[PDB]
Amino acid sequence: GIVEQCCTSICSLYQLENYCN
Amino acid sequence: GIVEQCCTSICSLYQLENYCN
Amino acid sequence: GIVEQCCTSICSLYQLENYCN
Amino acid sequence: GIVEQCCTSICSLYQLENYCN
Amino acid sequence: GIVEQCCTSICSLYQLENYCN
Amino acid sequence: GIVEQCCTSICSLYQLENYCN
Amino acid sequence: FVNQHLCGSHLVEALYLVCGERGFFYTDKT
Amino acid sequence: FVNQHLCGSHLVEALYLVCGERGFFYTDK
Amino acid sequence: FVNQHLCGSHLVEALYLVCGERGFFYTDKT
Amino acid sequence: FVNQHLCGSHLVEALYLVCGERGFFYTDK
Amino acid sequence: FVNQHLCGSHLVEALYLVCGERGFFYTDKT
Amino acid sequence: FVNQHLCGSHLVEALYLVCGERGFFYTDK
Ligand SMILES: Cc1cccc(O)c1
Ligand SMILES: Cc1cccc(O)c1
Ligand SMILES: Cc1cccc(O)c1
Ligand SMILES: Cc1cccc(O)c1
Ligand SMILES: Cc1cccc(O)c1
Ligand SMILES: Cc1cccc(O)c1
Ligand SMILES: [Cl-]
Ligand SMILES: [Cl-]
Ligand SMILES: [Zn+2]
Ligand SMILES: [Zn+2]
Repeated sequence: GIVEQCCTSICSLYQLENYCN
Repeated sequence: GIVEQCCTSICSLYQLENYCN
Repeated sequence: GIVEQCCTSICSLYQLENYCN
Repeated sequence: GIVEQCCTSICSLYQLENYCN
Repeated sequence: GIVEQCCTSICSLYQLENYCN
Repeated sequence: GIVEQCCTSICSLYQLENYCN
Repeated sequence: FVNQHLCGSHLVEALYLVCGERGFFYTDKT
Repeated sequence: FVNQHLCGSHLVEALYLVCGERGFFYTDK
Repeated sequence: FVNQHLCGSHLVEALYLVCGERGFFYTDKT
Repeated sequence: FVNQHLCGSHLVEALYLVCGERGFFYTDK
Repeated sequence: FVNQHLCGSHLVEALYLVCGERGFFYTDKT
Repeated sequence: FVNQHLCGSHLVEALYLVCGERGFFYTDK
């Protein structure tokens, strides 16, 4: 999920917005 | 609201955990 | 000013990117 | 101390409280 | 107080180092 | 630059001040 | 623990450490 | 277990800027 | 995105993520 | 020497939330 | 250096970098 | 690519305390 995906490679704001709401 | 209980008024620890999963 | 547009007044995203290189 | 102990493994709030006062 | 010298009033760098070990 | 230099070894405030203005 | 208003990223951050492994839910304003 | 715990620190904070008012859940596992 | 005043390190931080690889310029007050 | 220096960043900040008014010392060595 | 009020984690953080290897003491309010 | 991206987080923030009003550029490459 977010952590595997964003703590390995840099999530941009756009990718991060995916995990809202 | 966590915001309305811990930003507009001060919050205790307990009071914070209310908002854990 | 970024400060005068995003601290003294609220800023949108767009409005922020104005200040990228 | 705190750094060996908390920068290797995750200190919870509780463990961290140990290094107060 | 660091708080009363650097939060209630502005602090210089020097003024901050007063509070190093 | 700053990142090679400060993300490998600890830049002190003094070293960091170098990349101002 | 702090007797202070936690107002933003600080709110989140706080939650982050208060909750830990449990995890959390941030609604923002309501 | 820090480097995912120190990482997350940042994620929650950035999920805050980006999610604005919609909110988020932070959980896994 | 936040409908909020971004006032300090938060300003910078924001820029940091908004801009990313592009990079940024912080003048502070003007 | 960052990854303990970037780590500490977080520790001091979290020692701030938890220690409230009692205060802390941050030192080692 | 900033001509600003440093008010919280920011206070601490600041100290953290101002002091560095030396280290520091945070009493909070007094 | 985080550990330079999480590092930078800190650098920009500390470049803010130290550079006060003069300002900085943050870029490379
Ligand atoms: C903004 C951010 C922080 C940490 C990791 C990431 O992938 C993205
Ligand atoms: C809260 C926190 C931050 C960094 C490391 C830890 O072990 C705990
Ligand atoms: C203040 C700071 C943060 C991160 C890396 C450094 O070298 C210095
Ligand atoms: C990635 C992860 C797992 C479990 C709890 C959390 O808060 C985060
Ligand atoms: C762990 C450590 C050693 C020496 C000074 C410090 O501020 C922290
Ligand atoms: C080090 C680096 C390269 C390119 C863009 C940046 O914001 C930072
Ligand atoms: Cl603030
Ligand atoms: Cl980090
Ligand atoms: Zn703040
Ligand atoms: Zn970090």
